[PDB]
Amino acid sequence: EVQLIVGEPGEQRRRPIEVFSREADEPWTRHAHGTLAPAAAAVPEPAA
Amino acid sequence: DLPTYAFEHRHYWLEPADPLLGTVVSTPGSDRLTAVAQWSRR
Amino acid sequence: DLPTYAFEHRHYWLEPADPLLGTVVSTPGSDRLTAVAQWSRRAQPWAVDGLVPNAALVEAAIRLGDLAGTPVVGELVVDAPVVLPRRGSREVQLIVGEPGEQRRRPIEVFSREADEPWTRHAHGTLAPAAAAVPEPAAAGDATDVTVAGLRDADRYGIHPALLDAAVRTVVGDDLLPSVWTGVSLLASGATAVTVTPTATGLRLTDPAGQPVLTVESVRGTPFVAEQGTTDALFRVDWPEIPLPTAETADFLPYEATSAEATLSALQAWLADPAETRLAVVTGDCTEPGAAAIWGLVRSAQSEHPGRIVLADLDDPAVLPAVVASGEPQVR
Amino acid sequence: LHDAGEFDAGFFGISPREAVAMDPQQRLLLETSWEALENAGVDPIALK
Amino acid sequence: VSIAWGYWATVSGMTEHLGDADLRRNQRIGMSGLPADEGMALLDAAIATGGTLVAAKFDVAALRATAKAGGPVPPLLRGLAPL
Amino acid sequence: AVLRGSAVNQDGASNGLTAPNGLSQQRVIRRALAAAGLAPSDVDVVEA
Amino acid sequence: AAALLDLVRRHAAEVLGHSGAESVHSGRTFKDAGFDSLTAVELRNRLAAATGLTLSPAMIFDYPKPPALADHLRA
Repeated sequence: EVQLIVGEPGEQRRRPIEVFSREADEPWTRHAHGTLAPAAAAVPEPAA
Repeated sequence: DLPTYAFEHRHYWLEPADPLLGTVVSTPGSDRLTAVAQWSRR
Repeated sequence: DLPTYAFEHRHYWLEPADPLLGTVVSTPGSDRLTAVAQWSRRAQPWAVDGLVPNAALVEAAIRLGDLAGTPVVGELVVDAPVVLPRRGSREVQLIVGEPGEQRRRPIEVFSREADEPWTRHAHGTLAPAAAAVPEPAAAGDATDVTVAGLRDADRYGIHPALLDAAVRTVVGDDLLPSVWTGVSLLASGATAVTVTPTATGLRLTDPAGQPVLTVESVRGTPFVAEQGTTDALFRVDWPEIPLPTAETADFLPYEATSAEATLSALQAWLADPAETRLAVVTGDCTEPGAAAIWGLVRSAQSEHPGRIVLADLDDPAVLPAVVASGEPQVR
Repeated sequence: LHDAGEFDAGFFGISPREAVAMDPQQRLLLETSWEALENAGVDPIALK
Repeated sequence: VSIAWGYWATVSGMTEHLGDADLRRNQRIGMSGLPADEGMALLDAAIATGGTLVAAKFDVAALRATAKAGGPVPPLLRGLAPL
Repeated sequence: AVLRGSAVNQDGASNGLTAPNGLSQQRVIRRALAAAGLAPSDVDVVEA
Repeated sequence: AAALLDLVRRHAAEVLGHSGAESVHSGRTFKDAGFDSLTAVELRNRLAAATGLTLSPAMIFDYPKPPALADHLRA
């Protein structure tokens, strides 16, 4: 069972994303955690 | 010619009974979004 | 006798591939439990005229407490009975808070029709199964109640229709039961029950005499309901978007001054074979003539999308960027 | 009969995608009918 | 209070001439019929509110499905059909 | 009523597995008429 | 006409579920390969949309051989 919890947005309306996981009654395992930021009108592509 | 038999009728019938995201739960009164999914090799 | 044909062979095969509770989710690191299930006409045949009896919510809470080990209903206050839509389905989420005093788990039953705002329908606390739960003192003769066409009665401890019919003879037909307290489950799958009235609660016993369910106290009040009728009002808000950092764009600027001149410019541009984008710059939308020109241009871009930039500008220097913004209507 | 999954598709002009769809009983019958017709010394083509 | 009433479910003089193509075009862009009693309720609610409002029925689910499928969502209805 | 004669045959090699063939229908009609011992000018109505 | 032959062979192989474009062979007619009503009409779409042209949904019966069909698309 894999769950993605997104909390209430905070700074810059960034939503905190957490990826918990568990098997049956195993303890929850937070795998990947971070923040999601809203898109900008013009995203600067990095130099090749 | 005379009418046929008049059966009494009662009803019989047998009722036949996004992998990565799964089901998203929107918390009532809260902006929190909790997605639950079943991840398996198959 | 000659031998037969020699075939080429390859493999070919095709392998085949509680309604009141539904899905149960446990909060990671928290004792709260969320019960998510879909409510619809085809899922609840006993829910007549869209109305879901509060006994259905009581039985759902009983099943949730059985899952969580708290079958005794310490409290259950029904904010409003659930009325399901004739067309579509309603998402109902049961939020059971972490157990507190005396291991009582707070419980709330929120419901919403798709995009409808979340509304709670029941609230209270659930207590764990006590060692001794005495039956409420009898106040009336026990009456057997039978409901025809009970579907999946074995699925629930007591069928929601059966529980509603049992509570009608105690609380009263004209009064919808609102607050519930001390609901203890003693048997499951009972199809026909006998209701023994008490001072406030009710006993539910099978025809064999084994106690099936107890309610220490239940009270009823008249109820009325409402639905979404005021959600069809829409207001034209103006969320901000950042203009692109573009210093050049292909456009034909037109400083609109009157509705007739704007219409003449629109028809002349339509007659123009050149594929040149046209932008209309007016005054504030609150102005009458500016609003008329705005509506004219809105209909013009409705006829010909992708060739109109309706910009309400106080500085025309950002006009090309608006054209490169991608939104035909920009203020 | 642990060889029931084998069948010739190109011999009868059958596309591979409709081969899996059809029942193995039909394939077995189709093959064995040709076998029997050949065993009798009768030309299958002349029977049309 | 100015209300941009949609195509009423009650046939009026202005809507005498909308053909089947017109109703289908309106329903395609999300413009649906306005029920009579719901129209009266919306008028009361708008008089309570006041200002420049729109009282029309917009199919949110179908517009969202069209947006997910790549259909051209009008800019004004993009709020009701988020991408 | 009296059932006089009947016949049954197969479509055979046609333009498809489901496509019909007029010649097979003509042949089955002639076979049924011959079996019934009648003539094509005797019937008055056909349920197509 | 090599490019047209390659594209039609690849599209036919994808349509019939063949392992590769080499399995379909330019001697057998389209009917012998296992083409019927359902496959032909969707192959018409898959080919016409890719090539940007329009065609009647019955190319198969007019041109039984893939080279003949490719010559038709050339003109």
